[PDB]
Amino acid sequence: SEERREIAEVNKKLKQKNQQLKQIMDQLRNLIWDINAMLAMRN
Amino acid sequence: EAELSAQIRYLTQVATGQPHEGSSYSSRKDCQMALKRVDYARLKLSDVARTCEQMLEN
Repeated sequence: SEERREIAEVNKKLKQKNQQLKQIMDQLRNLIWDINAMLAMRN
Repeated sequence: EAELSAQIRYLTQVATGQPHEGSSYSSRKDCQMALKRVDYARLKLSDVARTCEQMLEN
């Protein structure tokens, strides 16, 4: 019965964790778009 | 006097101007903006860690 409350509460926590890592990997995407232009005109 | 004459004769016929050709410092500084970009990545990952901080307590 109350396990459904646990499911409902942890579904949005894992979604929030997915979004929290989503902003982090977006920052890493910005970093890798910075770094691919470095070797592009290194010479 | 002979030493003076030899010193001036060894240095006589090389009288001209001299260009310091090439920009070695321009290529030398080319590591430093990559280094400050690394520092920008360092502060970015430090902010990543600081954003990781507050979800631990709550």
